[PDB]
Amino acid sequence: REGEHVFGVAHIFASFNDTFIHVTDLSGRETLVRITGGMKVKADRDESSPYAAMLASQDVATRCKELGITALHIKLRATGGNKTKTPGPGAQSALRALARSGMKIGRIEDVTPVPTDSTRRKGGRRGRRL
Amino acid sequence: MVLQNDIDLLNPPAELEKLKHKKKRLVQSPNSFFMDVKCQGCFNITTVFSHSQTVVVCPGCQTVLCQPTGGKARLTEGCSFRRKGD
Amino acid sequence: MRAKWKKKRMRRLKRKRRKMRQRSK
Amino acid sequence: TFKRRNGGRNKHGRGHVKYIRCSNCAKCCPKDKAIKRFLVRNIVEQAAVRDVQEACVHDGYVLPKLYAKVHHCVSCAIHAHIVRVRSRENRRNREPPQ
Amino acid sequence: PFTKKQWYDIKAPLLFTSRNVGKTLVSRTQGTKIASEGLKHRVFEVSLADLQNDEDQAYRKIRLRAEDVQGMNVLTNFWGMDFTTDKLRSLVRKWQTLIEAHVDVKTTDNYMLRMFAIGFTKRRPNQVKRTCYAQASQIRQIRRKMVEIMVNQAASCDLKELVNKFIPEVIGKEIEKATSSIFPLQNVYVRKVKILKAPKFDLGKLMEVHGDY
Amino acid sequence: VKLAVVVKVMGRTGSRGQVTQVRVKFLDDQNRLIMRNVKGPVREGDILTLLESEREARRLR
RNA sequence: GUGAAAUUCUUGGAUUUAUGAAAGACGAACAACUGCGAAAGCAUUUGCCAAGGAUGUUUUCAUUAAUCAAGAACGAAAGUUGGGGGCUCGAAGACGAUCAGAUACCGUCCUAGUCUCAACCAUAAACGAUGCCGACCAGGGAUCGGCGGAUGUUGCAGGACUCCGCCGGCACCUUAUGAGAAAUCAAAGUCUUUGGGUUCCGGGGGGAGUAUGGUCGCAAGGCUGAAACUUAAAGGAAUUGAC
Ligand SMILES: [K+]
Ligand SMILES: [Mg+2]
Ligand SMILES: [Mg+2]
Ligand SMILES: [Mg+2]
Ligand SMILES: [Mg+2]
Ligand SMILES: [Mg+2]
Ligand SMILES: [Mg+2]
Ligand SMILES: [Mg+2]
Ligand SMILES: [Mg+2]
Ligand SMILES: [Mg+2]
Ligand SMILES: [Mg+2]
Repeated sequence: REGEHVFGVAHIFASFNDTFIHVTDLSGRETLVRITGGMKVKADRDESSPYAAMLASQDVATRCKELGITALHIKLRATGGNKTKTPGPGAQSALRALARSGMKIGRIEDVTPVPTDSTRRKGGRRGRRL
Repeated sequence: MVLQNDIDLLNPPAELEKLKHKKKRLVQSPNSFFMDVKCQGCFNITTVFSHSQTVVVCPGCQTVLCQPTGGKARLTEGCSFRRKGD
Repeated sequence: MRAKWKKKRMRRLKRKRRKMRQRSK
Repeated sequence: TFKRRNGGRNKHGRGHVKYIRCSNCAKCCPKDKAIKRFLVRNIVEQAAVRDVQEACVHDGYVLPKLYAKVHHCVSCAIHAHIVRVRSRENRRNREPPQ
Repeated sequence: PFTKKQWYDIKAPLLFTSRNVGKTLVSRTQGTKIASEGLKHRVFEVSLADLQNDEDQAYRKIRLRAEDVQGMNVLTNFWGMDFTTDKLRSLVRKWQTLIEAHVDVKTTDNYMLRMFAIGFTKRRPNQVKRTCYAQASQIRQIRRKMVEIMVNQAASCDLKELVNKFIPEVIGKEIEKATSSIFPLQNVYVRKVKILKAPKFDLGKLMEVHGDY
Repeated sequence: VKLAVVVKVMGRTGSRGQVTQVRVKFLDDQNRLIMRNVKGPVREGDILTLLESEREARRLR
């Protein structure tokens, strides 16, 4: 009912190219709204910009009120695996707008997939020369 | 402790050689000794090496005296130790 | 000129000379 | 001309040491030679913590930290101002800053 | 998200303090998509802080498994207990020795599960040494002690008591104080538990650990 | 349309130094402090209008 | 994915989310001016098998030793012959992009290869660019292994911790009264006041590690290895400018 919060899970996936805001059930097998930063921009370079994540977060906030989702569990992650592990530029704004757009936040965790010891990273032994 | 210019190598201090390596003393001397371990009961005359290597016993109950270790043999808490010398 | 590539050129010359000598025995 | 006594690395008493990959260019660098840093930061920064405080469901939720050990090759570390070029006499100064 | 789907509510096991755990969706009845089969999500990640209403245990995570859907509820059961990345990354510090042990103990209910313990050496109050390391010949004895204590407290009655000794630190404290003859061993507890195999539904033993709904 | 009062000036920034980064607080809500940038001449105690109040900034831009 | 894009995937559902199984590779964090090994090299647990240094010793033999032509073991990576495996990455190749041009740097898909077993090769900036054994010659603190002593705490004689000392090791800091062309080195010192033992090895720069012979290898190649001719400098360390 009112006051008592119905909880969804926001699987924010902020790489250096895009920013996915994906709201699912506690199980994660459902899906409430899944919008990327590339939907709200008309150039595929600006997808990772903070403002695109801002717009996408605004849209997820608008969608998640009609079904009663009154609070979110945020599971922020990055590319992970054998690739880069720091979250992308749009990771914070996407969170911040959630706070600003009248949305309650539960527990915040980082679920970037870390390997105990990964496969070979691409680029070669000399690395990506510029 | 400027250098050996103040001390005499012929007659060095009697306590500084209590700490040097046995080979490196003025005259090489052992660091071990022999001790007559006395058990709680009788049969108190058994003689054992300080840096022993074999687990010695006693005629009475075999009264295990010492365990060999990397250094001095580990005498038990129940066995009393006194040393014999030249 | 890098000495590595000079060594590579020398190796190519050596193998070509060997082939030429094997041609006529 | 030998610029450094240790050769730029930290190897003594061993012959081989497995490499790592620079976090920026993915270039193989020996583990001891690579510039390693440990950065610990809030998930949300000061401009964000204020807006996330009231948005939190309960006040007892402590804000979570994040910890990352990153490795950089010499080129990436110098270009990213992680370590600068120091003077000849200040090169030997191994004291960390502050 | 559609006009279809049903808003079900999950029911945590009776062992915790609060049973209400969020809400879930399922397709109502469309065709072969049965609601009963479709709601076998069988995995729910919770913090154990909500299930105990205490915030200091937020580092934990409980994996619940939906066993039987009945009466608009889901009737979950224990399926695992893990850690958040925050706590694990906070614990591992330089100038320290990390000791990790794991065993594959078995319970009476034929619930094959794997247990992991993690421990760290503790500096003494008067310590000038800046490393506080341990010799491998000592960490091996610590690992043996960890394994034997794990298999000692386990290999007993049903998992009810096993999770009754998981939400508190009974295994961890026992390992901590059973190894003080070797090292102080600060910050010792069970890192994670993995359920290797479940016996069967067994059709009723689940209701012995659930309330009247 | 969230009018803000300049609270402190953080020195001229930018390629040419044309933009000046400042910290502001809202007249509707005094307690909220944001960082923005402004062209032209700006002194402390001034009142500045805007359109979007959600954009953030960085120190010494 | 990119500084920006395209080559590529996608309403047959790409990317993303949750569960589960399989496969191969890899062992994060802990990880250090720390350990072991003749070097190459070695990092998940447990059991087995043989080996090893150091320490302790009032145990034993009694010169049995050091270095070594010839002759032998081992020797990263790449490479070769077959069998398996074949995740990721990726020489060759193809395509997109940039560019006056791009057989390159940047993207994507990929073959041999990367993993393993049985055999070959015998090379690396295989570096401490510093052969091995022995003696002496400044100080200091830290650290690893063992041992001796003292010490007073542990939810516990012993273990953890503190203090002192000895032997052995990896290093580090200060300073010459030393050396050196200097950088610098506590050994690269004890050198015209020149001699402890022994092995290898250099004689201005090219031609050239080339020609040829010999020899090992399936091959790629390895070991040994010139001459004619040409040249007045090549080179090392430091200094002041310029960039
Ligand atoms: K370094
Ligand atoms: Mg130079
Ligand atoms: Mg060694
Ligand atoms: Mg090497
Ligand atoms: Mg110890
Ligand atoms: Mg590991
Ligand atoms: Mg070690
Ligand atoms: Mg020979
Ligand atoms: Mg050579
Ligand atoms: Mg010691
Ligand atoms: Mg000559």
